[PDB]
Amino acid sequence: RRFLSPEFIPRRGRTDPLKFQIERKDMLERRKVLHIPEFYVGSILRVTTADPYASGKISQFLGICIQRSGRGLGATFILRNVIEGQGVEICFELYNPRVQEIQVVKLEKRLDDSLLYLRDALPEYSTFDVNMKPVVQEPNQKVPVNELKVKMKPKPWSKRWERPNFNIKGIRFDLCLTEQQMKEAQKWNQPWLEFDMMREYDTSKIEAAIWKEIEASKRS
Amino acid sequence: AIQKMTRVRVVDNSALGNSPYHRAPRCIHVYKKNGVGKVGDQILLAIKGQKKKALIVGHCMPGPRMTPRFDSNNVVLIEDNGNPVGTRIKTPIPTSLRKREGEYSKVLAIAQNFV
Amino acid sequence: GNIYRTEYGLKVWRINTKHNIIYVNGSVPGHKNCLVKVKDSKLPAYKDLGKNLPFPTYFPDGDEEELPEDLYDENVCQPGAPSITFA
Amino acid sequence: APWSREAVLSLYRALLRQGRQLRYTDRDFYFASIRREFRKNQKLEDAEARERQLEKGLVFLNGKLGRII
Amino acid sequence: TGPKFDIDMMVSLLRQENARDICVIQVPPEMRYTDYFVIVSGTSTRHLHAMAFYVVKMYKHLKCKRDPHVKIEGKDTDDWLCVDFGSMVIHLMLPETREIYELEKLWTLRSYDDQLAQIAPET
Amino acid sequence: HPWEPGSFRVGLIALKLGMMPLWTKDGQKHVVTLLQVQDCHVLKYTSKENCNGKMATLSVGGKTVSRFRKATSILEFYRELGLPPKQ
RNA sequence: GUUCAGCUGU
RNA sequence: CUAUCUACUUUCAAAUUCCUCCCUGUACGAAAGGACAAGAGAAAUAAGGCC
Ligand SMILES: *P(=O)(O)OCC(C)(C)[C@@H](O)C(=O)NCCC(=O)NCCSC(=O)CCCCCCCCCCC
Ligand SMILES: [Mg+2]
Ligand SMILES: [Mg+2]
Ligand SMILES: [Mg+2]
Repeated sequence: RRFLSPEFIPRRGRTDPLKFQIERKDMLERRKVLHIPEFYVGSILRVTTADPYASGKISQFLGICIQRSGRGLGATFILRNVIEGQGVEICFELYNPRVQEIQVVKLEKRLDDSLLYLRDALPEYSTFDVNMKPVVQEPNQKVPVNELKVKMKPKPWSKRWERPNFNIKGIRFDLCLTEQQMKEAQKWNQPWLEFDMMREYDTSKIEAAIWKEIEASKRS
Repeated sequence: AIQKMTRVRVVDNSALGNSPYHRAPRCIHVYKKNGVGKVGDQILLAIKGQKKKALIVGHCMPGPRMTPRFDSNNVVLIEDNGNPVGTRIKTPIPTSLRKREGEYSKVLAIAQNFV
Repeated sequence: GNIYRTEYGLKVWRINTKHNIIYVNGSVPGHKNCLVKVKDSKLPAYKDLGKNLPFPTYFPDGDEEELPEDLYDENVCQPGAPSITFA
Repeated sequence: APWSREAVLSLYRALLRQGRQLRYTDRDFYFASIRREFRKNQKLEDAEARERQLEKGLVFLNGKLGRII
Repeated sequence: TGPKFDIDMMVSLLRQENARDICVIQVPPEMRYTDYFVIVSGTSTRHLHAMAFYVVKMYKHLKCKRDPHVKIEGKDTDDWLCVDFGSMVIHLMLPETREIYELEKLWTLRSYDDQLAQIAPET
Repeated sequence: HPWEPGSFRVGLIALKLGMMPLWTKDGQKHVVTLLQVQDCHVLKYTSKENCNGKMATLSVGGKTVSRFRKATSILEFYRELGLPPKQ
């Protein structure tokens, strides 16, 4: 089981393949200087950056990863934490040269690929100790999947998390939504969407070619 | 981020900010030509039946990369001469204020946490 | 749309000699994979800075040390450079 | 007596010792300012509160959060 | 001809200008603000403006071109002036204003400060 | 010839590959556009008198394209030059 | 009944 | 306006503005007072584009 960082896989489009090869070369060179670890949405990270506004003094922000988005050199991830009761989010750029270190304090996967609903969840689910110690990751073991289901705050939420389009599975809807509210959400359900074969984007061949480039760079 | 009528949270320890009032503090004027307030922008507030200048230290709207985004729209009260009404700030404030154009050393001096 | 437009004064951050790629600041008109006309900036501030540029053009056949794969601007952070600090 | 009356007195002597090795800070200002905190603000307190003040003084003595030159 | 503008130089200038209660705090690198925090008392508003310009006048002299320029803040106020050089932040405050804010405690007791213990200025 | 003040050298035709983030040592981000030069050649030279302009003109060609979709007259021009047709 | 609080592409 | 007629549907791209710093405590200024451009940064608007 080998993990390919999501930003390496390009999105569908008409971009010339050479553009991705050139960008992947720059990405691999930056990875030699800075070790970018494997992490997922739901993992706890501590990111160290040099502060331009504080004369380059290093800054550390610890938070749970709630989103990984972007492709290529610009790919980003958002870390969320509650500091002094204030919810804070920072969108970090993986390949920004300011980043000194990216440490995975805890490596795990949550039920959802996005945790933006944590903004609407109880503050405890977004509160992580800034001085917590890294838990060891056993060699050659599957990434643990955290099955926690969060309890939400009273509506209205930032987004209608119950609607099928989000496909959220990490919220205790039964505690916060009545049966009628749940059924009303199903109106927007699109059963045909999952069976639209032409919408499928198969990256198996693309990922295989990328791995050859990744291996070539490591050898040289 | 902050516009006229935007409700704001006072994050200093000033009596005016922390005093209980039925009406939440609301922005009534933004001191920018476009009327859109960002971090490090002064505004006028309607707080406890008074008009007090405030400085935006945090807002919900997403900013540039590597910058903190806050759950609430945070402001600190300042006098007309620029002195802060409160003596302490406990809510984390961004460090980008230091190099933003304008006077922010007074606010940074009373800030306990930086993010 | 679908008309000719010019973006003036875009600096060349980096040059890739192997793939013949010019890294130019900001954005240029047109869709990706379109053909664009690139020319020395006509803006008055950038006048007479061609003293140090290949004239009439760059001949790689000519007798000179082969250029490195990438040419960078003094301020560009190169991919393999160490993580920057502002001290 | 947060933990002991010797601890508070020991802290007071310790801080005064630091005040005599101040390269830049006005030693007169440092001593008077230290006096005000111990003499007035915290001299009369209760059992529970006393502990917080002693921990505050120890944090000041260590100087890990901030040091007075 | 190499006298750099450092903390030792600034305290010399401040003492030369009759600074009443110089307090230099060494701010640790973890606190991402400045290397040194300086709080000076002044006899009057006229005194604060004079010593504020003198330190900035000497700084402009003893600085490199690459070093950024500095701005005196709080000129609108009469009690409190501050100058953020970059590695040193000097706050020039009147005696009464200095007591109200207790900046010495805040920067020496970041999270243990009394006022930050919910002792808010309700006065 | 050597470069002289007031000289105007030729430019080139490039293809727009896309955009990338670029960072500078001062910690600023810059988005750049990648322009790739594909089969760019000089095609024609016209002197000042014949060009009906103050300055002489250099015609430059861009991406190589199929000869099967070009006009006969254009196909004859490239045949003399000895280069595949341009887009 | 307002004010207030709350929600909304007004 | 279910728009018959007239007119019109790319004058293609020279840009304005406010603030801070700087010049400068310089020129002037009995003196106080205090430049102007030259620049630097930061904003906003407008125009043109872009992901
Ligand atoms: P005595 O009768 O033998 O003893 C008197 C006692 C100790 C019994 C009496 O004072 C008492 O009951 N005290 C209660 C507890 C106490 O005193 N705690 C100690 C307080 S520690 C303190 O105040 C530390 C202050 C830290 C901030 C200092 C700021 C200095 C700024 C300098 C700027 C240059
Ligand atoms: Mg919303
Ligand atoms: Mg209302
Ligand atoms: Mg537009």
